[PDB]
Amino acid sequence: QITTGSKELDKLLQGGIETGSITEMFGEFRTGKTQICHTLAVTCQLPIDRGGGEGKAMYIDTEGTFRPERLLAVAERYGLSGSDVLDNVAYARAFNTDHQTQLLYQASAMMVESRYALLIVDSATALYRTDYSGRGELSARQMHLARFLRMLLRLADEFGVAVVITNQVVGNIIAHASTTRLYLRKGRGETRICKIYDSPCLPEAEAMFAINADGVGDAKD
Amino acid sequence: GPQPISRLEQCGINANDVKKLEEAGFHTVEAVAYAPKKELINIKGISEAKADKILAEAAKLVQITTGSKELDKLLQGGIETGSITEMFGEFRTGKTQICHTLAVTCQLPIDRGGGEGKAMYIDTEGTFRPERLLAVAERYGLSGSDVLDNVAYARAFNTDHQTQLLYQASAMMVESRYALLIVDSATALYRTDYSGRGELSARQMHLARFLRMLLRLADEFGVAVVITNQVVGNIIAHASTTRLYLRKGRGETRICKIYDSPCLPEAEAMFAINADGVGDAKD
Amino acid sequence: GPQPISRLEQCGINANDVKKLEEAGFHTVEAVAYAPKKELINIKGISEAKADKILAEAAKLVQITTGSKELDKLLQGGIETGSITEMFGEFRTGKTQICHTLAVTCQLPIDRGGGEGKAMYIDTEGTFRPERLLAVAERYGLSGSDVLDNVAYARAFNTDHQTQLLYQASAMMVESRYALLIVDSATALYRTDYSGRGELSARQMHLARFLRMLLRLADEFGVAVVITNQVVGNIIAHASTTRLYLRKGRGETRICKIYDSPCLPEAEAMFAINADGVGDAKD
Repeated sequence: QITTGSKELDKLLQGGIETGSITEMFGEFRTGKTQICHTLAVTCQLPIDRGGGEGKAMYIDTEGTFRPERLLAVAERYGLSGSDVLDNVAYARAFNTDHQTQLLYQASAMMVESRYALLIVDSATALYRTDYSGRGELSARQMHLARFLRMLLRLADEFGVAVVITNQVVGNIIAHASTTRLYLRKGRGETRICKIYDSPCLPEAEAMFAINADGVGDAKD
Repeated sequence: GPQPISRLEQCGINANDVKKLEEAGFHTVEAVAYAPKKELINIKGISEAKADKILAEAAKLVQITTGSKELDKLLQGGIETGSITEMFGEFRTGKTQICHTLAVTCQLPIDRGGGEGKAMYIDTEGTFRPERLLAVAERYGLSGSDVLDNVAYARAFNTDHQTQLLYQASAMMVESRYALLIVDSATALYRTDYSGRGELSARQMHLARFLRMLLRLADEFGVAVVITNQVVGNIIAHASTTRLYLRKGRGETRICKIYDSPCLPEAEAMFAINADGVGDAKD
Repeated sequence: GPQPISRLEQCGINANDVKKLEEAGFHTVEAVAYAPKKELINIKGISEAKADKILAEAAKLVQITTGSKELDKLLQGGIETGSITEMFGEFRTGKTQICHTLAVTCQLPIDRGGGEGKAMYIDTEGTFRPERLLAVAERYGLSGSDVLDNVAYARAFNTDHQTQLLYQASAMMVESRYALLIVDSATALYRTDYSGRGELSARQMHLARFLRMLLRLADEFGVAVVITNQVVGNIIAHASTTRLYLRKGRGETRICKIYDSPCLPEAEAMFAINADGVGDAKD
């Protein structure tokens, strides 16, 4: 399992994020999502005995919120080489769903070509909403979203990777495709609350977590 | 004795309506001869006149070891063949491994705390593997391969597909003696499908008919029914004939309480989870 | 680079049909190399074959001081360029004097709490004066009279007039670097122009179109955006790169809270207002 960077959020997840999975983390804006993604992108490169997946992260950025500075701040927390981390977090930025899907044509081929522990498509649902903004586009946007999810699930099952998609509450097949779902909601200061909203195995349960120079860390207070 | 719905078609009901009865959970004349019209009318495409014809035509017609001896001693012998018993519990209580143990041990001689027949294993959650059963079987002295054939496995992603796997149980359980009927994380497909707060009444109705299906099947075939449930509904606390509470004791060692039972003593027992299945704790 | 979208005409789409993309709000190649199929098909008369040709042909081609050092320290240096800040909270709390301060200070070298460019100043409330910029400029050693032209001021009477000033900005911002784009009382016209409570969805989707112009201007040419909101929305929390809450402290003292930030902590700082703009709390 890959560490979220919080042992207590990992204990809510019963050992951390799962290699061979799709995860969706959701609720309001600013509820951990991008900082979880940056933390995972680094920590997945750790030994499995150290709490990683022994492999690279793809980071598909839908939004421009990707930062090498936040990757370096997490790399040095775990004594990882900063510049190798910046290369092992394979960066690609997309303003739209067709380029997001073209980056899954690249990533489903390219993930053969190194050991990857993770793939991130941060804020994926925002591209669907801003590209398929015409209300009537329901069946097409849902089946493009289902195509995208099946490509991510192919990546998860084919490479044994954890796969990460993030959602701001502002389509529902994400809940079916997600192996554990996290309803992340508001906390106090840079602290935040995690709830497991859905898993077929794990119950409804909760944990506090923190956003620091650590990346994501335990909310010891 | 039992009253199977395989008698209904020949009265005049078309086979695909009898299949809609089976796939909705009415596996039996013991579910359609003495039943309210509304329950038949609720089934997809079946009219009120077809419900009338179904009723008129049907009126022409009509203990297993958990692997822990200490938890079985709390159960005064183990899980009762021809009953529903529910275990509900905390995060990482290993509930699938309890189920894989019961799935193996139900095949044993009843005097060993057996059940002398197969298990169904309806899955919701993908925590099953054939390997899980293999490493369990070799403790109890069963053949691991025949144990897979004796633990009829399929996964559902939704409660209709899950109800259809209880149809597969209802048809196929005639071909061998089943001692057990597992639905692993049975409530979880209701939670995936009916997470929308307002849909709780439809979950309760679908789950109530599903709990009845499990009870009819237990009465029809003499199966124990084992259903595993999650601590953060109460319909299962009285649809089950006794309730079991699981908490997070230390390591793979889990505490069970008989949480409610006006017959079996409402006390506690301690058990471990192993590759060999559930066993008694050693310090 | 901010490369003009007009280059697409040399690639295969006809001249006037390429110019539809400027009218829809993309003015560079980089924006449309990263467009989707369906959003181009929302632009007037674009088919699947025109959209594919556009995407393929485009893909072939391709901190500012607030005036308070303590609020700049709270903001981990002050306002970033290529950004969207929303400041909200009670009336008379200083939002327009923070705007007059940022309007001067963005013209400075980044070293002196700067932004290295000219500023747009959209206003809806009419609380701007050229005379306010002068007393702020001389504190920051800027030429106050050039600050009156380096601030491209405009009032809007109504929401789409406010948006049409972003069309003027979108033609302008190709020509040379702007560091800032203020929109004083940005939300107030939506409340005067969609005042019935059933209209709020239309106000929010019109404000989302205005925010998409601000967003694509901020990425396509690098402006900081300063939207100010009156008090006495759920999409705007994600569109803003930080949210700020203001309230009245004692006398001329004002309180700033980081209400919502993606890396800054949600802490509080104490500031003041005088003729020179926003000062620190130095009573």
